[PDB]
Amino acid sequence: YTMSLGVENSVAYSNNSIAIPTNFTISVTTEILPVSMTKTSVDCTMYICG
Amino acid sequence: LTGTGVLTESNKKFLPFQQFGRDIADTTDAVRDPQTLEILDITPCSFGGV
Ligand SMILES: *[C@@H]1O[C@H](CO)[C@@H](O)[C@H](O)[C@H]1NC(C)=O
Ligand SMILES: *[C@@H]1O[C@H](CO)[C@@H](O)[C@H](O)[C@H]1NC(C)=O
Repeated sequence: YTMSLGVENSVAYSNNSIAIPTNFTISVTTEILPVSMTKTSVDCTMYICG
Repeated sequence: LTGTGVLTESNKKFLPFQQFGRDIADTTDAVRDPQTLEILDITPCSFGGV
């Protein structure tokens, strides 16, 4: 199928209307980042020639 | 099958026709001794950067 990008939404805009939140939710997002590889060294004479 | 390593005893159970063991990346990890049919583990002789 041809994929949908999301729900289409006419924001209820007019020159004299504002929307204000009457309440909130605390959220705890988890973000995961790589920092370091496994350190390697190769004796290239031992690899090439055994 | 030539090599160089610390031969040891092992608990590996080769099938009666099998002669050599290999690890995941082709490297030999064991051999059956051809006279007394025990399975020797092979581990390389110790090496490292100085
Ligand atoms: C705010 O939202 C929470 C979670 O839905 C609810 O428990 C709480 O009663 C709400 N408070 C108000 C003032 O609406
Ligand atoms: C080789 O000879 C020894 C003599 O003690 C015997 O124990 C062993 O089972 C023999 N192996 C084969 C493969 O015939």
